[PDB]
Amino acid sequence: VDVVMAPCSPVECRTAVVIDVLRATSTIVTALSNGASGVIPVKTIEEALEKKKEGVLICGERNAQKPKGFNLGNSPLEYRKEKISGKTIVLTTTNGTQVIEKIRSEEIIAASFLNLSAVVEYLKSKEDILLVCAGTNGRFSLEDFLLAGAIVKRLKRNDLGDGAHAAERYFESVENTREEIKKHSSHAKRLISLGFENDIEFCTTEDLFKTVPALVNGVFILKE
Amino acid sequence: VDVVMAPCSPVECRTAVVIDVLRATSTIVTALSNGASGVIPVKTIEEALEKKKEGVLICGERNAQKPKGFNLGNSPLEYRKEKISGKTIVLTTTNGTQVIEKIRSEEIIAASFLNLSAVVEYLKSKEDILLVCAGTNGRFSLEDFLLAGAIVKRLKRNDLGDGAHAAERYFESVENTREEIKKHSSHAKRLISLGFENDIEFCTTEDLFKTVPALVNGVFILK
Repeated sequence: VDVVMAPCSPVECRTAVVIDVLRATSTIVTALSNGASGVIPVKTIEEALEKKKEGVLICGERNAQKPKGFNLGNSPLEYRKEKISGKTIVLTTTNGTQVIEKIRSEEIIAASFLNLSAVVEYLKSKEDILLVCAGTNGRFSLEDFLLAGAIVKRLKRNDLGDGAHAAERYFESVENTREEIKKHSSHAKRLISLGFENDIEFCTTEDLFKTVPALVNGVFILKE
Repeated sequence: VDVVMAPCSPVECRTAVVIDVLRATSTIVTALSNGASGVIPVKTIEEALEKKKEGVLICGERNAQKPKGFNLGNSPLEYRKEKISGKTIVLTTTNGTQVIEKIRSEEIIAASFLNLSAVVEYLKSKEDILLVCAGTNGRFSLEDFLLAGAIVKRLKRNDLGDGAHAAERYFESVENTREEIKKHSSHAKRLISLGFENDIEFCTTEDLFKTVPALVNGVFILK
């Protein structure tokens, strides 16, 4: 129904969709689609390190790179079945849990281009929807806004909030998602500079998965 | 160079432009353009009332309506020269000071469609520009975003941040500003329902003024 970019105060809705396309929600979707038991978003590197135990992998990034002592970084390509099947993923990224903590909703799901059609189908029967973009370092995230616009366009609703309308209009101006993000996203440029251009291509590849991660008691999981 | 909508933490930049089109910055521009000595942003109604004294007018809104005890509301049409010329305007709006507090910049100006061209001309020689949209009650503000996009398109810089690129593309999709806002801005629709339709038309009128309000040590003035 509406889109918010990096909210500052608690946002209320019935159905919330978390978007951190350049990797975070793409990592969440990829990990769960490849067998991970669950993905637990955590705020700091320190607390992430305190959660080490058998069957658990400490993952994430800061400055887009894997922190010292961690198992995996925040590149979705690292989350292969042979590496994370049956494991619980403790994930801490730059946006920590900033977005999640401000969401006051009955349901919270994770979206990326990777599972876009599944997300759209799930949302068609939902009311009071808020697409919550995490943003980049508290700034506007082009890739998050683009995914939000793609979703809005396909929900075909008529009660669009300012954010949803702006996102849809922006989406309509895009000729090619991949090219658009590589050329105009600041975070995408940072990722490319660090050798992660492959991540941008993977993260913008639509529908490689048909899953819809749900946040249940602080853990993103797959459920019926 | 970039656009931010209702920032949460302090944003640092060399040059900042505050945007609260539906009234706040339109009121600030209108007031100074009509003779006001300055416009002082104030946080609470309690504080605004205390500053009452000869030569000062207490103005602002809460729920878009003029608070009890106040001289003027937040309708730019109220700031006529015959009423405010030479007086200091104490202005408190819903989240006015909260937004200004997030701007870590030595150079802060206010913009509206009312002084669009003057603002663009002012920014021509400016580097590291951040257009700060106030937003409405924590939500995205279409009218602020549209003005930001209009400014970005006029500057034609070779370095746009994510927000500026999105705002520019959005601006390019709009054929008519007044109709776009009346049809798609939740806040504009609320204002219309409260009887402020004239404000929507006035605030989206381009270049009625050629002034550029500057926040100088807590007070918006015309250098």
